[PDB]
Amino acid sequence: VHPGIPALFREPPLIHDLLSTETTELQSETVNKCLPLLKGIHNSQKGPFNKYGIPALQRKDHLEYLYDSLEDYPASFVALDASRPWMVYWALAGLCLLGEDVTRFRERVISTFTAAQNSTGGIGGGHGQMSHVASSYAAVLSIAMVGGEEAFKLIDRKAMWKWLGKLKQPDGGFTVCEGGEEDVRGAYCAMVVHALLDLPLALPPEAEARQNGLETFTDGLPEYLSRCQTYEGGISGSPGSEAHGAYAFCALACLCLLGRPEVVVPRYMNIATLLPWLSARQYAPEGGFSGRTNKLVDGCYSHWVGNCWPLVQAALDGTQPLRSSVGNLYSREGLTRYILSCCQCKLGGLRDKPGKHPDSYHTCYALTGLSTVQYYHYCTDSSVSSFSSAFSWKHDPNFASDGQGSDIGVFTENDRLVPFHPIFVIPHKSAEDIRVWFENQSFDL
Amino acid sequence: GKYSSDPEWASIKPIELNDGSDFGAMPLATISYSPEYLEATSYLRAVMAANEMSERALRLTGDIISMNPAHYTVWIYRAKILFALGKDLNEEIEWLNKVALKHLKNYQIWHHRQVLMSSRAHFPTLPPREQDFLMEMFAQDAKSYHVWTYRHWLVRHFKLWDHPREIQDVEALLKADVRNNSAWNHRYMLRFGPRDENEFDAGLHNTTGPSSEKGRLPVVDEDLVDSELQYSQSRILEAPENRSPWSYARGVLQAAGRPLSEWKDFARSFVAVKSSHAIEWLADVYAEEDGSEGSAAEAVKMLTLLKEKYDPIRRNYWEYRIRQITASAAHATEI
Ligand SMILES: CC(C)=CCC/C(C)=C/CC/C(C)=C/COP(=O)(O)OP(=O)(O)O
Ligand SMILES: [K+]
Ligand SMILES: [Zn+2]
Repeated sequence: VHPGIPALFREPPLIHDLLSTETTELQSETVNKCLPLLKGIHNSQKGPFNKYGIPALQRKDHLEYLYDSLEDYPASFVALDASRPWMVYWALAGLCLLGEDVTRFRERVISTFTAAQNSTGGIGGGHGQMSHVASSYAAVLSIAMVGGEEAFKLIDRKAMWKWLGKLKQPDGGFTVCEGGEEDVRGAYCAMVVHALLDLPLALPPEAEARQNGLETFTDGLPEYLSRCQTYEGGISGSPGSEAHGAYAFCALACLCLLGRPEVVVPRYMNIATLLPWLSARQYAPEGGFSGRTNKLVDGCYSHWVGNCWPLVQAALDGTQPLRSSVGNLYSREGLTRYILSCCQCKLGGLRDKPGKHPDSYHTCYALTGLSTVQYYHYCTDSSVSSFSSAFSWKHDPNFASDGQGSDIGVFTENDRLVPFHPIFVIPHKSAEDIRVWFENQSFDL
Repeated sequence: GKYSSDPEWASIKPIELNDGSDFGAMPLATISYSPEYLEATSYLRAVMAANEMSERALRLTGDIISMNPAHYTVWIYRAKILFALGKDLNEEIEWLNKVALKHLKNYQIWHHRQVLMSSRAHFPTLPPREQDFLMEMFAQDAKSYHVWTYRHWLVRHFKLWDHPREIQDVEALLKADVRNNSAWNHRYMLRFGPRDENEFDAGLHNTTGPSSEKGRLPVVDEDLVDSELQYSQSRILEAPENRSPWSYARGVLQAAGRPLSEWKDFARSFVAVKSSHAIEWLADVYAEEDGSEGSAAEAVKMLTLLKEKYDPIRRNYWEYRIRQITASAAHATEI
């Protein structure tokens, strides 16, 4: 076993309860599957192994996996019908992360989403499916990544505004589609679409929510998100549900679309309970994050949990003028080991955990999390917007480290990915360009 | 084709799929749908465009769901039809149970259930075998997020916070697996969740107050608090490294406006360490509620045990706590 691997990543935890339950059975199995991969001794693993004992990111294998993922699927994949916009997004995001120019997909993106847009506003899973905020989010982010005036022009902005206005609920949150569920993912996806398209802040004059005293898309929204915090400190999908990393990301990112992190986050969330719960998402020896208490690590939380960290850290540090920092309050080393040692599939693609087949969702979010650990992401007093703070995020590289330490970069520079915006989950330039283009278009009559 | 040959369907023309593959550039991530799914969905487009509320449309939604229960549009349209036609929703629930049992991980089914069950005209009171059905689901996956979310909704809707099956079912699940955090979270809702029907739902009391006071009860039942803390200690002793009951107890103390030091001796009994949670508990007691000389150093000692031995992956968080405590002590020393 490679000398660059600390004991922390090569042994189960010291404390072990005598009582066996299903939870500990699954936890034990997961640890046992991860250990040979963490140690770099599994026959499935490809090198080179770096000085920390970690295999290279297999860039060519993942590129080919992601390009393949954008082509045709057989009949058996029918359950993905409503997720087709996500499939486009997850692939383009992973390709961007890996350093590809995705401009050549502009026309194919336009062709895909044109049929999925409804005349009454918004984008759904495809022709004849009702508009849904997650499809719309995936489509908008895909359009941002490919760029170009022709893709930007595809969206009917006025109809999108009218439709989104129908989803605004009396309690301040959003349903995901008309007649659909209300949860924090709905609020986050709606507000990202609203921000990137520079939609008017006011609700449409005839929005039903106006009958409940609400006037704008953000009226009652941070209060709603506050009501989704739980006694554990984390944030649930809807009030009273269980704290979960995916919803913590949605709520914190949504709050950061409303003002500066150091203003909004402490105002609406109890950071005293949020911080330790977020910290407790990470396990050893696996190194990765679980989504909720007493469940298992999963590489997709490299994004959902991982990208809560720059948001929370900005809430603590405050806006940086163009200065000391709390730094990283989780283990970048552990997360990197989990992703590179445990989540890479030998044939390409990344996975939830050992024993799982890869998929493009897990590939996108494991890579997104790997990128997070490679950058300082922080907010500034300099915005591209004429949501000001949300367009003020900037980045500096956090370079690959040498030696031992509590906050180190154990990826190689050969593993470096493109930085992603921690709120918009696309490259900063892509988010900037779309927002600025729309700011400069008059709202349609 | 089944639909195209059925006289039942003759009166309506299907709308064929336009996927973008014919007009311009080739679309992305396409699926080569079966002919049966293409045909059924072409008829669905046609009936939805016509806003058709009919028995044939209802059957069509059932057929599409049998092929793809992850089609969110068809579920929403199905609910519209059920209400428009005044269908028997008891029978719809019995059918939905079968779909739920076949597709454990499907959440669309559970939103549909909430939509139906919310109709007080059809379900004025808790149906007599509804809780048993939820338990049939939890017997197969005890942490199912969508089923727990539905059960939270059900408790608020039918006002079941003090209903003995809610607490009994939580307790049966915690007997089976004391580490089931979903059951602990539901227990908190039952015992300490806000109930005021004139307020928007919230996971915690006092969300109109300062965030540091989130969770504080306006009125505390002290005997209930004692009972819940005793329960938590009893479960902890069965498996002291189980985070769930420790987090629950912190929630209880916060709701009650009681200090963590109420459990100082209990936490000390696990210190030779049987629980990392006990160590963190002591760190907070010494740092935040003990104002005596030497308490800050002891908190730092506890956090050092965590960073070096008992939860080292969280070292940067423990070090942040050490920095906070050290700064606070230095401020205290200078005033
Ligand atoms: C922008 C956007 C769409 C955000 C939401 C993303 C996220 C994945 C939503 C789902 C979260 C939750 C209900 C997972 C539980 O599934 P599980 O029980 O299978 O997983 P678990 O054991 O890890 O909790
Ligand atoms: K979704
Ligand atoms: Zn996952």
